[PDB]
Amino acid sequence: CYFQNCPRG
Amino acid sequence: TRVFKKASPNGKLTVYLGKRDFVDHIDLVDPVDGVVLVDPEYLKERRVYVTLTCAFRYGREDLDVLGLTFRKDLFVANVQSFPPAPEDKKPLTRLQERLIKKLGEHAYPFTFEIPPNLPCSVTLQPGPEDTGKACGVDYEVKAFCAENLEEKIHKRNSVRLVIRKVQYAPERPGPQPTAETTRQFLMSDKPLHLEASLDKEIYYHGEPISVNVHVTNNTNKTVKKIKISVRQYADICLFNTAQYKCPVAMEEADDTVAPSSTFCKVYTLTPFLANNREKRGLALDGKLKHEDTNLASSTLLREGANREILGIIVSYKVKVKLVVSRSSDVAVELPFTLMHPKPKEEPPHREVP
Amino acid sequence: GDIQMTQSPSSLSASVGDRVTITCRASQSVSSAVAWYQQKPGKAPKLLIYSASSLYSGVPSRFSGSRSGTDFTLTISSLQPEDFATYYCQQYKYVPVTFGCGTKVEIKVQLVESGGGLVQPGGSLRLSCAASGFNVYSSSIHWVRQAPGKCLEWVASISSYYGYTYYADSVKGRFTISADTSKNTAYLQMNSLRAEDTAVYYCARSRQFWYSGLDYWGQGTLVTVSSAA
Amino acid sequence: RDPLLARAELALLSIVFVAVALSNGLVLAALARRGRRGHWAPIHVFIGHLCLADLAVALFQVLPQLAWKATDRFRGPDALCRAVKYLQMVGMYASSYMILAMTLDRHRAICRPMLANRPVLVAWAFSLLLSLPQLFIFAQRNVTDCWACFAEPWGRRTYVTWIALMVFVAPTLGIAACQVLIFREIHASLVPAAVAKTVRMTLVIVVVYVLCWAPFFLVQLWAAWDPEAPLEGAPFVLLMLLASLNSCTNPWIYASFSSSVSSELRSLLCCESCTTASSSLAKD
Repeated sequence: CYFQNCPRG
Repeated sequence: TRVFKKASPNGKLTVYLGKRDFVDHIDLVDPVDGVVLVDPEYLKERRVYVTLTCAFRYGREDLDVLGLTFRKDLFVANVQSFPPAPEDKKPLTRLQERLIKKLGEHAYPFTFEIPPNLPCSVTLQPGPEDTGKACGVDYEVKAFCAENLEEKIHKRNSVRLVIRKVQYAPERPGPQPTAETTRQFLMSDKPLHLEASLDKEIYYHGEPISVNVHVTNNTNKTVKKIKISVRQYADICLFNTAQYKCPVAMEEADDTVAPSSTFCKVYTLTPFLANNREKRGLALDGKLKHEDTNLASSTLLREGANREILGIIVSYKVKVKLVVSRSSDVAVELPFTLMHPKPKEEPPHREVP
Repeated sequence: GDIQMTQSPSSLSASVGDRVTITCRASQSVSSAVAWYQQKPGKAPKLLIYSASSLYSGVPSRFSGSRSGTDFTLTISSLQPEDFATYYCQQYKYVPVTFGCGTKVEIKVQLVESGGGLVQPGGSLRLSCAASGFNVYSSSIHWVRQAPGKCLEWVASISSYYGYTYYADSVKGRFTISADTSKNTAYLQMNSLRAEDTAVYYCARSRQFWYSGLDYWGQGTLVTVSSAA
Repeated sequence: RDPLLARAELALLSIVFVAVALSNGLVLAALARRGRRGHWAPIHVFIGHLCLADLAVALFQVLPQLAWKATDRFRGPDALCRAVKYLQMVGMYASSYMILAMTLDRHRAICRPMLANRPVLVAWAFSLLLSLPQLFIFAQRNVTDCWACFAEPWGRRTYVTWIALMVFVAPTLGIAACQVLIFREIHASLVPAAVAKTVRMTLVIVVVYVLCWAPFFLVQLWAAWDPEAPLEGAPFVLLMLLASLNSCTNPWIYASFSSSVSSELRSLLCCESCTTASSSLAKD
């Protein structure tokens, strides 16, 4: 998530 | 005169020496002669050896922790002590026979001919946390009663005495040292010339060093700041060349050399350990155990050797740096010999009882 | 206890061109770091011997000294009129170093000092020694005091190159010593003066590279700490 | 948006945060008390820098995604995107580089004689310098801060690979070369031991580094380099926030090898000679 598209919570 | 002794823990052996330090005239070396008082009554090993070593300590930490001695044996030599080797016949010195008549047959002499071109007795500035034996370069004589050399040295049956050897300033001055540079910039045609001169090739520890410096600036820019640094090139040769660098004295001059101007000034710098205690590991002269010695003396080597000696080489220089208004920095250099005055006596270091 | 020296031949007179013998007895083992000082009456001390075997430069060879254990022998083959003065023996291997009460023989370089005088007890007062002709970093600087009817005692010492300070036991933390390297001068402040501080103070210049007997002295300045004004 | 997954991930993040916090805090406290009560050993200059950098990692990283994964959205300005992403990636990069620097310093100091704070500056500066491309990498929002952010069509397929290269290949192979140069440990000829400790610390540090950093970047590549990332379910969600495993251990990894700080922390569980003499003689 830090430098990538994190899944949306 | 007087003579020093050291008594071994077992009391069976004792060592008698005349003078702690030895003058290294480089061309010749003081023969290191001493005697050992021996007690055959309590002796049982039926043989005694005395050996002299020159050793440089392994640097501070070993396997990410400090302590212990992986010092490299720069040079070790041995000699039989008792019974004396009949094959070994050599002319005893006057001090040797004086000690022999004073003590008797239980005193047995020994002589060591230290070869030239060996590192001077130099020490490294310990850290405040350094609780072991001091790291650096030193000689050590030692005695022990054992049948042969192989046997493990048994601390209940041996004795040691650390020693140092010193060099001294030639009484004949060399040529008056000079240096000059001519720095030119792409911005101007006329050059920026700089010259520095020292009065004598030799100075004594604790007396001032006076440099006559002249500058001639014709370039468009202006000289703004002056850095003066009495510095020390120390060469380490444990494995190969290692020219570790630390300056000892500095000063900053906010003087100015204007464009098309001449500057003629005398600068006075005198090193002293006080403002250099913080510079951990700074080279110093030889020490007995931990007594605060003076600064490291200028190592003097015989020109015949190619300066490959596996030891610290100590030479002192003075660096003059000029800074120009905003490559612009300019440096000039002048080396100088740095040893003690003519020796006359021992090193009676002074301390509380 | 601290090391004491004792001067036995205190009294001697009417000696002309004859053997003159002086003994100094050391209360403890002191090896050879012992020296003998010459002070003319009302003048500054002058260096006679150091190490009890090494004649100082500029000294007549007729003076001689020797060491026998902790005893120390001063020998004069032929006494001279100019030698009727005060003589001192002193060890220099352990700080504090002290002089014995001077040996007076009776018959019928720049070191300027300033600051002394009269003062009430319980105060502070200022002295200074400007030194010229030599180099301050090349020597240590020392303060001795002349109390009449009392053995001479070194009281203060400063080591510029080593940057250390040394004081006598009775004066620890009682006086401030210092030295301006630039001005080439030693400064002195007497905090909380008392009666024992009444003496004539003298300036002594060492020679740093290895310590030996003091070579050159200043004429000194009187310091009388008394309620009188 | 999974509620139980959100609760579990919040629990995991808080637990790892407090674990790394306690470990690093106690280690740095021991280091500070040793330095005050003794020497500012450069051996430790770095381990203390590791402590500070890693605690900064915890503080500057765990709290932000804590804020998102708790609030499940964004409620701030736009420049906060830049600030937070900078203060987040900085710790990740700088920790690796300072490990590099300390390895290099020890590598030189295997036999280095006396040499009277620079390489820590080298690592910090190199980190802040490599912190550049994230400026033009992250894109704008399209509600929550900088979602659907991409450097370029090649940003998700070339810049990610460059990140992986710069974060592993130079670091891990560099440190590998670092220890393998000690292979020439046998000096000074034969004796007139340490190899075991050297190899045992080298192996441990390299394996912990590679294993701990493996999962985050592996899922990073399998989700970025591969179009249409294969997994979006529960197994990825927790593992994509577990790269801080070495944070609570790597300072311990170094402290174990240091016999000084190790004995120090073990004590803080509840927190034959002679003399030279002289004589005379007879002249002539």
